[PDB]
Amino acid sequence: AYTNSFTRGVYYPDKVFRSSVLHSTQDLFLPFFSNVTWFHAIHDNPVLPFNDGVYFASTEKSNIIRGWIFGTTLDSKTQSLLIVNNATNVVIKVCEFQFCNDPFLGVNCTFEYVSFKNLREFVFKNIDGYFKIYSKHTPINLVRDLPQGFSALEPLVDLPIGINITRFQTLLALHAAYYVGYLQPRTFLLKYNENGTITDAVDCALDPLSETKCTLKSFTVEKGIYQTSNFRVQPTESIVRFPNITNLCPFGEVFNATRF
Amino acid sequence: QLVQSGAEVKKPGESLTISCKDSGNSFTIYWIGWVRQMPGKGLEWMGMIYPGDSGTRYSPSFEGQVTISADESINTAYLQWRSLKASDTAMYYCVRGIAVDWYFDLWGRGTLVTVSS
Amino acid sequence: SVITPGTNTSNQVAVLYQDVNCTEVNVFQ
Amino acid sequence: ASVYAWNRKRISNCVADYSVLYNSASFSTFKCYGVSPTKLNDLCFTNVYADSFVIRGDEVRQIAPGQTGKIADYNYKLPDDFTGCVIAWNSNNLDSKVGGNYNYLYRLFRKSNLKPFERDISTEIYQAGSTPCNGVEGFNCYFPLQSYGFQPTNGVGYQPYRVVVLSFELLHAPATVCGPKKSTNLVKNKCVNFNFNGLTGTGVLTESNKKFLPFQQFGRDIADTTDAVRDPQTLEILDITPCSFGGV
Amino acid sequence: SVLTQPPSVSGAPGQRVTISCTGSSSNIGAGFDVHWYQQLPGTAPKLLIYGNNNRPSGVPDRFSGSKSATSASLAITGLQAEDEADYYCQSSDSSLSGLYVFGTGTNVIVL
Ligand SMILES: *[C@@H]1O[C@H](CO)[C@@H](O[C@@H]2O[C@H](CO)[C@@H](O)[C@H](O)[C@H]2NC(C)=O)[C@H](O)[C@H]1NC(C)=O
Repeated sequence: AYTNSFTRGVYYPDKVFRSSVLHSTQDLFLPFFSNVTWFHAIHDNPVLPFNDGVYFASTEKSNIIRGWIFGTTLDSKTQSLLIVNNATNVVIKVCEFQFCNDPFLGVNCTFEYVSFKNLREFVFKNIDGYFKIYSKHTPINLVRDLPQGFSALEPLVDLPIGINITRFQTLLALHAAYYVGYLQPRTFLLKYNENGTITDAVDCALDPLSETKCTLKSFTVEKGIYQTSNFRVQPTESIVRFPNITNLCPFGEVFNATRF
Repeated sequence: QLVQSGAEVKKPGESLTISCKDSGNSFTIYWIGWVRQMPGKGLEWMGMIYPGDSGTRYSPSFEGQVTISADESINTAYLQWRSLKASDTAMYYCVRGIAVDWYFDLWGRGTLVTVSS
Repeated sequence: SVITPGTNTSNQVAVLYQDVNCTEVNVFQ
Repeated sequence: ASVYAWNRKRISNCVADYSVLYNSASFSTFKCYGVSPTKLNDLCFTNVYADSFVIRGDEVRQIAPGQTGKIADYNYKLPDDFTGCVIAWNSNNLDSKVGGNYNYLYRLFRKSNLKPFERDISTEIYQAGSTPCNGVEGFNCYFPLQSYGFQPTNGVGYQPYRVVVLSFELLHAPATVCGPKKSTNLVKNKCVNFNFNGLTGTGVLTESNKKFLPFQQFGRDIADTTDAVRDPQTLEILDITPCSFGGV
Repeated sequence: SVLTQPPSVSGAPGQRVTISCTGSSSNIGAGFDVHWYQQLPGTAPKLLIYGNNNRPSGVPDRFSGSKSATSASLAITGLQAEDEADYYCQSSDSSLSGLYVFGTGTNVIVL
């Protein structure tokens, strides 16, 4: 099934402190009111393309989900990022594991590191060899679907791995639904409150009203008529025209030559 | 075939110089160098020089203690001592060295130096 | 251009395309 | 390592002295882009990348931003906005050998250009013809990796050269590779000139009620200037107030 | 970072004898060859094998050797009475500190 993304998928973009400021920046974010895939867990682990980053989400009641695998081929031919949290232990591995034919959990290595009522959200991205993972766990009271509201995403870990990830997979426990959304380069205007926490943001390209809000750099637009942008028709095809000649220029006649 | 000087005896605290000469016409192609052997035990590397561009490489255990130079005209390598000690009596071999593979090929008969007080 | 009443009243807006015969792109010419 | 499979070394969590490296006269080419070499002793960076390989002596000019040729175009391309240093010195008497040394290889054939800071160890046979190569050497199917063949007796244009490239990330982040400069006890409520992790300024450091997040380091005002800092040794927050001034 | 080497061994004329030279991952690892040298009593020494597979001129064919990852070994087939000498195994190191490192040394006794 499909679902409304609402206003989820917002994270702090940098490490600089700001307060009570409307700051505009372009960054890979989850476009507002987009479509996310609704996966079931009854009686389902396909291969999904990575595109330009992935927003991940889960709501948990029995800790079925325990690990993540990312890579390109996932057959011990290339390095694949593998993350497992077991009880109170966290393991990150970049070794070339020989995955089983159908990986599941019951109920040449260059890097190893060792450290519904609840909704936990993640954002996964790769920027200049930096693997950035953002996460937040929150208590909710809603079983039908995602609760409406806004919650900021804070960073915990950054890993300088450098893997070109195009496919991934989660780890389901087989004898807790989850959501997958895709990021895009959208400009955002974030409202930093007095305590440095982003409490509101607007999708700058969602609709003309948001365009006006971006132009005026405010959350309230007074009565009137405003100019916000310019419409221009884009070209459809390319036409290249050259004379119809076939004779070859005698460059070798001069570039060889016994004596100059 | 590389020629050298004889065996000498000197007092401690003076300066001793030994010389090793190569009769070949391929001096500035390969490396030259020195090696010592203390009586009763195995040998250890001392120093190595490329006369093509005066490159000098030393060993950490023999840094500053000794000095080695070479000349591309007389085609000879000199080894000179700062201050002879009682425990530096050994047998000294001038050695020709090859690159990359890092093995020695052929050496001269060497020289014997004795210091007593 | 965006014609809008104040957000204190409603979020409904209208869009005006300046000086273009809008054949290429509830419309009032 | 070979030029087509150059290794990458990580440098973090230590104090580095670039003076001992700069003063050495062994290096023949030493070009720093974006930073003056003599001032590296004061700045503190967040991470250092080291890259090492060996190339032809005459063609050492090609390792530079915005260059075109053979190795730069197909084997090792530098980013156009490079901010780092490049060191290259003669290594004829260490890597060359009489009769030919074939331990080093360089790529020649590829279908497309190479993106900056990408290393490829692909060994697939080039297909210069319509017929499939089927992994068999022959017509329009050549081995893409051949050796330089260094010898000690060739001219200056063929001696091997050793190249090491140092790259820094200038992004604002918690710094861990600082230069050898001793710290000084801090003084509050007085006009002083401060230097925190390489960023310099003047003003008065005062106590603050600002609640930074644990991962949150610097604060900026509208004019992009600094407003509050966190002491690297003691996890406190200090507000910066400019010294009093005014027309007379 | 000296290479390990057993002190000495014994053997009989007309039978094969074997010696070994063992090290670590820093010296013999990363694909570094091991060469061998002689020590005639009171005589200028001479090479035995360079590159661990090749062999020079002027040496009898009864010598052979090969390396197994961390260790290396050599074999003599049909030792004679003139084999009374000292043998050295030499390798290199990762850094320029250990360009030339030798072992302690080994000796053989006939009969
Ligand atoms: C000068 O002569 C050389 C041959 O000695 C030419 O190089 C050949 O050019 C043809 C056409 O491009 C290629 O198919 C051959 O493979 C080239 N051979 C070599 C040796 O590279 C060269 O093109 C001539 N002058 C010019 C125009 O540069």
